[PDB]
Amino acid sequence: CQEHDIETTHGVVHVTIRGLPKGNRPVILTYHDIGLNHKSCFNAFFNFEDMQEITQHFAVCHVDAPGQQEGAPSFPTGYQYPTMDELAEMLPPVLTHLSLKSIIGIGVGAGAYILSRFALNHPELVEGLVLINVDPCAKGWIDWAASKLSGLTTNVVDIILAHHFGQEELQANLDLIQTYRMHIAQDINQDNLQLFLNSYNGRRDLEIERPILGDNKSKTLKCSTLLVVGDNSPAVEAVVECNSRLNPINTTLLKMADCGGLPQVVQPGKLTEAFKYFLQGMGYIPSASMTRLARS
Amino acid sequence: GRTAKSWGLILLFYLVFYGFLAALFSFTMWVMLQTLNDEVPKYRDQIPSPGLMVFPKPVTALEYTFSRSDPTSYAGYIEDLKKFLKPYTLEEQKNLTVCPDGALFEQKGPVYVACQFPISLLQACSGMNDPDFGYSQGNPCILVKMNRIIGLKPEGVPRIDCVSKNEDIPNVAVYPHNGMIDLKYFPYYGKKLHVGYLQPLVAVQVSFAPNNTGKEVTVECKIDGSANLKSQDDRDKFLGRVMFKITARA
Amino acid sequence: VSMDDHKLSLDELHRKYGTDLSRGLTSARAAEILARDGPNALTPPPTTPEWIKFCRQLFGGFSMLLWIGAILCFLAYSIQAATEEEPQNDNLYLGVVLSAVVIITGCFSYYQEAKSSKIMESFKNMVPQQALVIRNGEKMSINAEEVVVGDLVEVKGGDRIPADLRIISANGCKVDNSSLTGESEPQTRSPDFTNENPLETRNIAFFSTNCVEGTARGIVVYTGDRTVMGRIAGQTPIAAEIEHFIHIITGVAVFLGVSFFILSLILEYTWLEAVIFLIGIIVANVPEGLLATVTVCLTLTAKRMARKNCLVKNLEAVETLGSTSTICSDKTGTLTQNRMTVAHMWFDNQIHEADTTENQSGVSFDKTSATWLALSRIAGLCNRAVFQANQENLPILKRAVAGDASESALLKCIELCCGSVKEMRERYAKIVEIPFNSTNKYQLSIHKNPNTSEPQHLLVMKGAPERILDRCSSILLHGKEQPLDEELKDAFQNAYLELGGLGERVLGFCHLFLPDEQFPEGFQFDTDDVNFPIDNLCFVGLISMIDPPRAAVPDAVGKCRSAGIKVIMVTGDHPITAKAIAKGVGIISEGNETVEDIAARLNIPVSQVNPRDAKACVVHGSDLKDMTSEQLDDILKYHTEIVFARTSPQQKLIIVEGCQRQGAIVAVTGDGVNDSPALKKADIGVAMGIAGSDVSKQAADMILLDDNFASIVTGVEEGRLIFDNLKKSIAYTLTSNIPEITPFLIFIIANIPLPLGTVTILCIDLGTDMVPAISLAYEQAESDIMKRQPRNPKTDKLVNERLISMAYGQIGMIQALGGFFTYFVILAENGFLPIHLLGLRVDWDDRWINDVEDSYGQQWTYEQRKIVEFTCHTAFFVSIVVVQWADLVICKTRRTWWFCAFPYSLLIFVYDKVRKLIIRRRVEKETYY
Ligand code: NA
Repeated sequence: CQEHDIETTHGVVHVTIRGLPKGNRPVILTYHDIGLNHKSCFNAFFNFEDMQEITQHFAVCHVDAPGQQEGAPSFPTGYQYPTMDELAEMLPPVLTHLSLKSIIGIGVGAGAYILSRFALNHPELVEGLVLINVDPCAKGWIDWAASKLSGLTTNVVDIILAHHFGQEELQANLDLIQTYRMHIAQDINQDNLQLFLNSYNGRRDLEIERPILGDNKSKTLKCSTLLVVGDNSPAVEAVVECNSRLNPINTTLLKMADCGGLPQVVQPGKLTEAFKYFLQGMGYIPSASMTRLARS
Repeated sequence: GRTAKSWGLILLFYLVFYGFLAALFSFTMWVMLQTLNDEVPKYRDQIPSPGLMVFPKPVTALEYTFSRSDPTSYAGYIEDLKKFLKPYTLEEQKNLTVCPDGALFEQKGPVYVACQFPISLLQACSGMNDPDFGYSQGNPCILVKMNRIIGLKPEGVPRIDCVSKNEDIPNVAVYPHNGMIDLKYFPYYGKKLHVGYLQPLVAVQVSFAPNNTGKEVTVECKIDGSANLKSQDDRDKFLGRVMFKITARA
Repeated sequence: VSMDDHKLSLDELHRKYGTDLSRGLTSARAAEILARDGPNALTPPPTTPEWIKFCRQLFGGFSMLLWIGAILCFLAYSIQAATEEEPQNDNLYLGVVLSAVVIITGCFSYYQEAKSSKIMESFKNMVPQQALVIRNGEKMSINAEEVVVGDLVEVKGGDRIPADLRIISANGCKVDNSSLTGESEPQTRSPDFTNENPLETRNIAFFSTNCVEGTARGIVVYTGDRTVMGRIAGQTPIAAEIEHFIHIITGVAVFLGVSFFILSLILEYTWLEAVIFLIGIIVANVPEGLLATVTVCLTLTAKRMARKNCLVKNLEAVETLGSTSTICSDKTGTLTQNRMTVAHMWFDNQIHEADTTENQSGVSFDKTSATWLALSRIAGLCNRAVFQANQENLPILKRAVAGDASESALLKCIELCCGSVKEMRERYAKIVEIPFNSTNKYQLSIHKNPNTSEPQHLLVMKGAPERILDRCSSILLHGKEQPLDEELKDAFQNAYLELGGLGERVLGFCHLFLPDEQFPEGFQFDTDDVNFPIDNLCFVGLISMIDPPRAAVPDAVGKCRSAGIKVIMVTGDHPITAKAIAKGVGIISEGNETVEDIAARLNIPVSQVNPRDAKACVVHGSDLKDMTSEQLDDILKYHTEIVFARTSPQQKLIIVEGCQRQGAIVAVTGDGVNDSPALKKADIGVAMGIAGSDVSKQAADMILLDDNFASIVTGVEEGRLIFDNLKKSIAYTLTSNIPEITPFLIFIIANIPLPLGTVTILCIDLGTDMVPAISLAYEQAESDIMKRQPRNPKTDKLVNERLISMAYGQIGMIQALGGFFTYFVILAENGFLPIHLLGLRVDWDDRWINDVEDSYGQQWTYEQRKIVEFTCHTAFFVSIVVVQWADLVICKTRRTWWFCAFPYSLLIFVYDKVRKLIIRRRVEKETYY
């Protein structure tokens, strides 16, 4: 429940530890996506019925991107210096301040990129990642051109929903879409939100390669990974390209069915089961039983 | 493959579909025509200079063939010329206003009147003379008119000089003056804006004496007086030019 | 030519090749030989210079017709120039344009072929062959291409021989010499001296053969093309449908060309103009870039599968994967993570929890007594697994172990509980231990206790609880040995059922201290001799470990359930554990019950339960050995959720045959040498990339690069897309035929100036022949793809009357009307209103009528009309091409007065799309608009 706001290097990062460190057991570290904080996305997932058993044996260390925390001031020019490498740079200070040893990633969009960069920088501190809707490449050429021709005459919030939800749901505009544009338009300081989005666009391609058995190969996430992406999500090709250029022994691809946009708030019952099996395969909660076998 | 009801359904579906498609096409065509002005074409850059044409058009690719004795061989030319020259006779252009000579008859507003071309300006080739337009006598009459272009203003003195290519032995007598095209008709304003506009004509009579009967002439007509009207082109043999042949059978 | 080293002896083999028979040559020497001798066998094959390929693309197919037309045009121009002076350079221009069209289309075809073949051949390095050498002292796993002459190579059961070998040590090894000989019988190999003919010397392991069983090690004698095998040396349904359709459309195109040639001759056409119009129509109405299109689609999909850890070994398996209807699969490594961790233990009648971990390392019990002491002692001394070196700092849960997964799990659990399993095993003395096998189902080891007894012999052994209890008659409670009564047997059975019911592997542990009178300190234990009292031991406790399902497996099972694909689990596990794990993953689901489950629920004995009331079944492997064909067919037909427990890998073939006798398209799982017949019999046999052996990868049509079952489901879904992408490509390559022939038809019928010329027709075809390929390149996966029943391979066709009509009568008509609008507008803006053009064909085409009148009274010379007509032709071509290309980028996104250009035809396409969206029609040929 502690809400330590540690300051380091290029800014002040606000974390909310919703648990008690069980000795040196790894603590689940959560990073949000653009356009929202931890409360909007992960408070609707860690509060699920099946997710209670996982959080009982672990600790939650919800972290907030600098400026996206609730009730935050602004800056006339801002100049949100932290880039993706830099945004991943201040995580080890956060771990050291809170007396942390190892973490298990929780990554959505930009948070997935930050956690992947953090794991690639210091593989010893990261035990595993469950990156959701991860994009290891930059905007490219045609997509970059579309961004700089369409977003100029379009609202920032609208481009946020375009990045988050698929075109089918966006055109349908069901209850979830407005329930979330409410929390994206409000509950967020726009002055820093736009700067964070601009920093997100200004990303360098993550260096990762699928091992080929040939010494000169580029480095890759040696920790176990689970790539979660909805079947009707815009970042399907991004995750599939991220599933490639990765070690198949450790990483898993979970193309969630009947889902899209945000698998952690649309279908939490299946993501919780996948997360429990991912943790059990890593050696944790070995006596938590099996969900489809529990009701018998 | 049998299935009369299925065939009927297919035909009905295609009928309604092509009806919808044709309705869309027709509405677009209507919108296309609405933006188009109906007194002068939107673009004129494809017709910059007037060509030359003769009359009547033969049936064998500009080959005037007629018999000396047969009245039916020359007949078709005869009533073609009679039909064409009917508005040129005095009985119809009486309502047309007289016209000063040597100057462009530029007009403004809705007046848009046309000068009259006296039929007798063609001399022997006019219909008011002998009913045969130079046939049955030995001197066939061929018209050489120049193509109408809206807003055309030829400069200088426009003239058509038809010079025979057959060593000039059958000398060619071009009737209206020395093939002059009076400049008082030339500012053409198109139909619906030039009512009863009679374009100037140039009549050509070829000398076919009995001693040099038969054979064929190669009368080549061209515009030789106006610099505005082009006469030389590497592709168009009718741009300011024309060339026809007459064979006097017997 | 057969000279070999089988006549040499072991001692002199150290001199001929300079390698240590137990150490092998060093890495420096290996690199030196590799630089000197060269790569491995590599079987250097021939190749084409690819300029012959480019020339065949240029001059092959129907481009010969265009070459003939260009030759005719050049000949006519030459004869005209030779005969008359001042020649109009028109035939020469036509021939040059025709040749340019041929060259451009050949370049496009060659580029597409090169791209397809370059995306292919990238699968030959995704799973490169490997060799097991022991260079530098450790058994490393260098690439097969790096094997040199001299280094020793060890082959296992299912490993293809990397090079010519003279084996020096064997452990029952056998080889499959069917590659060289004609017999598939597994001849054996031993280091002795058999027949002097090298082909049957029983001590030479030939290149490219497989070691079916056993283990062997030998010295490489031939590396390169010098090897014995190196010295020496029908159609798919999609292909059949495409070939038949192409032939039909080619016949239609030829008929249309002949008809148009005749009609043009009737309409006063020059001979060259008619024989060029015929060629243009024929070449522009034959689908040429359709084989390349289907190849591009298949190869792009196969590349997309390989990025989802599904390496396809053929282009035939790509189309057979999307038609799958049964995915009979294993359980360990495929449906489960194979990362076992100890979860529960049962001793002293209490079902203890093995949670342990950092916090409260004494979960539910701190140290207890000799009960858990002996339990941990047996667990740590019966194992044959150790921690590898350089791993004494990382924490135990994040450590790496070598050996079986179960042994590693036990090691980690009891090393977290106790301390330093290494010092535990070294403090005691490990002397004898029998090898593990699935025959005895126990791990007997002889051992010396140093504390009190010192009997110089011990009976530490572990195995399946149902069998180990049959021999360990005694049982230990509270540290005191006690007799085993029926009450304790019932308690043990209840504990087994409770632990197994959670989907957990359960292992038994019984030990007994042997008396010294029967066996003194000095004894020679022999496997053949009875020696030790293999029976009458003392039960200690039960240990259970979880083998969790893989993260994406339950979701894939749900996808299979929704997509109408039957998943069958073939596991060599206990029926209770198999049922529990199947319920946990979703292969039994909720509500569906077994006959035993219904009997338990309704309190009735199993016999009177009607078999038709149970939709889920669990067939025992021993039972399956006794069902005939009809009984197995009934089992596979009436039951929708089937689990094959205790089933040996040999019966996988019987299961495949039973599932295929119902017409289903069966996919299986490899990872073994006994699974090879099943992988060959199944329609799409799948091997395992990591755990699988070389033989399984050899006999399979598909490889899982991550071993996950969910990858099979993802590959099935990816292969499902081609059956609707191919028809889209066919429609896109067919829709361009109507804007090419309608101009001439309307010209003839309505007597209007020609809207489209022959060269212009060829330009339309040339500019719209990359649309299907580009659409395939830029495509997005359709939703609800895995919510439809699997396609019927023989009763479903790519081309139907709904698709041909779709492409020929609606989209083609829309584009033709757009082109006609672009023609009409340009004619109208120059003077000729559209209603004045009816009947103008005769005068407009007359060379000697140079007074053709406008609607505004102007008069046009012949060559003044033809300039505008040529402008109209070019506008028609440009409009057609740039509406075909624009509608692509607008469909892939949404799902002055020269507006008459592409803005119109696109607008009418959207308008008719809206109309056909309003009229739903009925499946649904609306997505083609
Ligand atoms: Na075509």
